[PDB]
Amino acid sequence: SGFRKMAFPSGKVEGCMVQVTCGTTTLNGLWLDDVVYCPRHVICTSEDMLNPNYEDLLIRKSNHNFLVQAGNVQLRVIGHSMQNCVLKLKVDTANPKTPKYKFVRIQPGQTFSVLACYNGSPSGVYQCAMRPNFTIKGSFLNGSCGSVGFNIDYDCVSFCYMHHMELPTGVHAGTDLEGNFYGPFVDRQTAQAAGTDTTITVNVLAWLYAAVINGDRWFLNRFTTTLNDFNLVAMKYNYEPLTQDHVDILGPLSAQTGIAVLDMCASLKELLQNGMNGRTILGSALLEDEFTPFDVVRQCSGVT
Amino acid sequence: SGFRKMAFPSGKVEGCMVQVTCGTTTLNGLWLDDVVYCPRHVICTSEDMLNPNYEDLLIRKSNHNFLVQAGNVQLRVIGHSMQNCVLKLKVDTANPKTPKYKFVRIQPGQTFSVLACYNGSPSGVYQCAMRPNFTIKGSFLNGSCGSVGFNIDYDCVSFCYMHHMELPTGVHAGTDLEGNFYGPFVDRQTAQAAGTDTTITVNVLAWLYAAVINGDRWFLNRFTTTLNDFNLVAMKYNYEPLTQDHVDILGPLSAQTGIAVLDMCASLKELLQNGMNGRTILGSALLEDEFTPFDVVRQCSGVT
Ligand SMILES: Cc1ccncc1-n1ccn(-c2cccc(Cl)c2)c1=O
Ligand SMILES: Cc1ccncc1-n1ccn(-c2cccc(Cl)c2)c1=O
Repeated sequence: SGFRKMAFPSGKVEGCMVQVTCGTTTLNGLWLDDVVYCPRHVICTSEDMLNPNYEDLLIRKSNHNFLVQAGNVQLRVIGHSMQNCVLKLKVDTANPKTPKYKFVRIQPGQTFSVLACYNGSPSGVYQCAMRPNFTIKGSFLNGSCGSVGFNIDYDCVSFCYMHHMELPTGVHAGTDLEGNFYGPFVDRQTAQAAGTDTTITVNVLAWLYAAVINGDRWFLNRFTTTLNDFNLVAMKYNYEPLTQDHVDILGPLSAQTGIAVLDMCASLKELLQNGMNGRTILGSALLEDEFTPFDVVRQCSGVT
Repeated sequence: SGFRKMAFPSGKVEGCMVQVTCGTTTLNGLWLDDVVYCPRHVICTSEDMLNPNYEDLLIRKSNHNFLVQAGNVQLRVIGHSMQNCVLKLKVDTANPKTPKYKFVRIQPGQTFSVLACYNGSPSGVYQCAMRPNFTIKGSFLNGSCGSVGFNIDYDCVSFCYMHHMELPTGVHAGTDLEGNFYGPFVDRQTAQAAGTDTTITVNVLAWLYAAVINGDRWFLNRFTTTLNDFNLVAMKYNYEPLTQDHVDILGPLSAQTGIAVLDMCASLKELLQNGMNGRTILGSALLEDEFTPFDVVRQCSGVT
């Protein structure tokens, strides 16, 4: 019993972190096999931050200008290339600690763990969701660029995020491991609209099922609703519209608890319309949307 | 910017986790040097759970009855001893992945990371506080016993907790690494009073400083208070009395923000008396007490 915002064990990712320095900028890199991946803005100086011409900036750099250090040992760079917003530095040594891994592009509403790093050294690990507007609400300071987000399925690490930027609003933006930004963002020091965010409805319902499993049940009521009626409420409260695909993904939780998905939607409708009345659910005084239905099943069943 | 409930990177601890089986019970062990530490209740069966005679139960076991497996490899047990509520199994091989470590007894109100494990395999990592009543509100299922809590200072892991029990109330209890329970608990399947808990005042103040540093400032007011006046409010709201020692530990945060500790106490007094009025602080709709002043400084300065 108990339900916590749990991150994946970070060990397999810690063994991939390196420091990358180019000129006067230092950030983190991810060393997998004989390639080090890092944000391309490592080649920038302050003057070329408002609108860097990355192609021109990279043309002034040679393999020997990319200083890559894995703890105390220096890696020899034998190639460099830019793919979208990431640099790929080919090194002469494959990382002996490379885990089984994949590069994935996650969907908005999905969750992942972040290993925050500075100077190639791990600082901490936390779980978060990719917002529907493709930003993340992380904890990142200057020097954290190149820190990565990931999920782990048994012995395989699926890398889904690399940190690049803090928007002027204090929220974070980054790319997949092929250097493609999530959302409309560009790697420039400019104000950029993130767009309307919404609450991840399917996740809030999953967390309400986690609450019932762990004994917080005060929010269960005598009511039911329909997808149409619930979606009118979701529209009013800036929640993502619930679809049959979301209802289907909540199937295992509905089967485990015996609470029909539309019945849980009626409880969520009442909490949206009436608030929590000074009460808490799983130690939270707001409706939590950073646990997917898969997260709830995993945590409630002890998957390792 | 951004503030998250961050856990320490778990890698150094993952390399110490082993599975321990005795008879029909399997739980986790911590392999440091040539010793494996695990909860002594691994030697129990269901019949002897209400009140086990651990001395008698252990007398029926020999070194060869303790099956210790580190991933796929079996460790040879050459000795066994019970120290308080923990068993120490001496093995013939020192763990090659033993980090620099210490065993510490943490104080109530201090925080630590937990690496939840099942069958010797890491499942997830989360940060929590040792409650003032010496319980933890964790996320643990059957099989998680032997999972440990720790802090990391550079390359040294300070192990402070080993999980033993879930009380009938769903909260958790465990020991230091010498097998001494935190709190009044005993390792028996019996209802046990945990005692009145309180909110960790110094931590809530630290988190309010973290909020101001990250831009959430709506709760700052034109008022001040005294330790005496604030403590009358803390008494009414079941908060720990604030002392000069707590004020002194908040010194760095008060210096960084320019907000006098008693001025922040006046903001906390107003939030206690008036509530949040439907607003949030660092994404929370309640007053958070799981960040120590040290945690706030570390996260706000990027310590690795
Ligand atoms: C200062 C900071 C804090 C947290 N995460 C990231 C940062 N951070 C460090 C550099 N950049 C940056 C901003 C815009 C464009 C480009 Cl190419 C880089 C940034 O946002
Ligand atoms: C079932 C469970 C779930 C989460 N954490 C722990 C457990 N859990 C597994 C065994 N015990 C136990 C209870 C009382 C006394 C003793 Cl010696 C052992 C327990 O509490």
